[PDB]
Amino acid sequence: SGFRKMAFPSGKVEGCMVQVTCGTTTLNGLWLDDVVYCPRHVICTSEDMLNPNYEDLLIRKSNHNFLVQAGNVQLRVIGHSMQNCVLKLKVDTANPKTPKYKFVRIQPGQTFSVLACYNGSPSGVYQCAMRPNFTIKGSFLNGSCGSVGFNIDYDCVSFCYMHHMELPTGVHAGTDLEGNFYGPFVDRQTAQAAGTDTTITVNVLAWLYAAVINGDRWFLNRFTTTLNDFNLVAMKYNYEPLTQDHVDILGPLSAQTGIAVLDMCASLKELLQNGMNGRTILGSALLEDEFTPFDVVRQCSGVTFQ
Amino acid sequence: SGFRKMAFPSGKVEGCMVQVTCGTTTLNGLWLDDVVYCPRHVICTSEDMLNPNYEDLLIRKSNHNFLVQAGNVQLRVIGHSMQNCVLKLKVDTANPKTPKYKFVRIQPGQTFSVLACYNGSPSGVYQCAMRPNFTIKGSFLNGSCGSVGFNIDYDCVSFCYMHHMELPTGVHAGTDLEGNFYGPFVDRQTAQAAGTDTTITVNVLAWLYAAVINGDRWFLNRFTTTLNDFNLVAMKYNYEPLTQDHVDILGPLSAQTGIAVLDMCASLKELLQNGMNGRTILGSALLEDEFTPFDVVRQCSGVT
Ligand SMILES: *c1c(-c2oc3cc(OC)cc(O)c3c(=O)c2O)cc(O)c(O)c1O
Ligand SMILES: *c1c(-c2oc3cc(OC)cc(O)c3c(=O)c2O)cc(O)c(O)c1O
Repeated sequence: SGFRKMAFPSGKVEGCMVQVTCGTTTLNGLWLDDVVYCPRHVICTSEDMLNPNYEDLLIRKSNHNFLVQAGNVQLRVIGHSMQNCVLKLKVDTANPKTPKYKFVRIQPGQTFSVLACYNGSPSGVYQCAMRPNFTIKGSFLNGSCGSVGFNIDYDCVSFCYMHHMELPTGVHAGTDLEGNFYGPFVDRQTAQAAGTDTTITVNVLAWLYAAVINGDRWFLNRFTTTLNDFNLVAMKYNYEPLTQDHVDILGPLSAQTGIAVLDMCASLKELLQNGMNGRTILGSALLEDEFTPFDVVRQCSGVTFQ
Repeated sequence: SGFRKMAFPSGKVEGCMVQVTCGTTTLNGLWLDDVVYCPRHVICTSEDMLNPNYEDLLIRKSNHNFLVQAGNVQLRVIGHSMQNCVLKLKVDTANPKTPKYKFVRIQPGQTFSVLACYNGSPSGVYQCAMRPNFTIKGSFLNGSCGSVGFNIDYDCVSFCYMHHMELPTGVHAGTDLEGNFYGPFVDRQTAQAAGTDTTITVNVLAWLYAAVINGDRWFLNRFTTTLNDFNLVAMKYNYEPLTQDHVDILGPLSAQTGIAVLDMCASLKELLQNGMNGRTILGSALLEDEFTPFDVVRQCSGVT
């Protein structure tokens, strides 16, 4: 038994990571078919950080100003263009390791794996959630910009995130693979409020179901509640409101454990109002919100990939 | 910045995972050069589980009793032998995806990544520590037997663990890649005690340094302690005793942060005696012991 915050196997994404240099800036790019994707701030200099005019900066660049290196191989750049906040470099060779892939824009509270890379070289992989305020609590040292987040379905990689920046608060912000930021953020070095973060309620509930499946039961209380009553408590404790859609995706776990969703909500309500009293759940003293209901079902089912 | 429990990128190991079937038992194997490694209990039947005589059971098997599938393609087994608790199936094809590799036996408290596989296919990857009692806290679904644990040094994979069994407590036990179990365990379906686990003190200290590097400094004090005095407290809270070797390996973190090792020990001593009183460290309400000093340095310096 047990429960780990597992990441997706990263091999299919490892084969897509390249290094992109423009001027004196070097970061990570994603090479799929004959296109390399990377953050457009690769064209900034240290003098351009506070408010770059990306259109004017890019007009100064030609194809030969972009150095793209895949391992030891130098790729020939035959076109460049900007799509929102992502630079797209057309190269003259398709990546022979291109997996089946999609570009997806995920919802706040959904999870994905990040392949943290530095200067084109994979460093580590970890699983995380897109916070309700559209930030990531990652591990991104300088040189990790352009690292990507993804999910896998059997043999198809769904890319959902590209890392662009660390905010002054220490949290991380990025885009989908069409270059549109998650959240209100812009790619310039300024103070930017992320606004109130909240706890992903449906994920906490899923993790409580995981705990029951692993043999925990001390927090199962004698109460039930209603959706409206629970959401009164959720808002008081900066938890995301629960919808019937959330209740529906919790259905499989409720069926397996025999614990009606609103009963588990009542037990979560008691934990929020009474605290943990020094007790742990799945070894944790805080409530965990980086497992989606699907994540729990996958691990409990031993779902595998190519 | 930020600090995550990162696993190694799994691609080099993914290319080595195969499916091994003997009779009606199917589990994971590791294909390196022209050898496939898997737990020898693949040759057990349901009536063999309580006390298998593996030498007798293997004698009844020939090469054609082993079905190895790599992707959609059957590999021809041309030889078989038992090394301690691992079965080595010689195949007629060298794995073309064999990475540079070594087999290593790790120490209790060291960390590695596990590629959790079922029936030859990966489910996910996670970072873990070998507990001081030589067990592993793994993923949920039983039957990932033959999945491996590893570290990567640039392009070279150091395999250190093969999963063999879940103990009745649910924790995982396994071998090195020469088939020697970590801990006292045997590959039989019997009640087996793992004995007292302890917290990996040198790892907690490393993680406290990681917290200071990331801006959490509230637990620092200017109290002095000695190794002997610290260990008096650590033993009371079921922490592993700290040795001079442990102090020595924390040196690089002391050197980059400006916090002496014994100063961090005095900070941990106060944390154990006083508790955290509702405060968190790196977002955690409990002290984390699954980062080695080397792990912290790697992550904080961006090794790839
Ligand atoms: C990552 C970065 C990198 O670049 C930026 C650019 C910004 O505005 C143009 C803002 C911002 O917050 C930011 C970062 O946080 C950040 O990490 C820069 C360089 O040179 C490299 O190599 C990265 O990997
Ligand atoms: C994993 C196992 C598997 O096998 C064993 C065998 C044991 O003694 C012979 C003991 C033991 O505790 C044990 C396990 O916990 C365990 O998971 C069996 C099968 O069939 C498959 O497919 C595995 O992956």
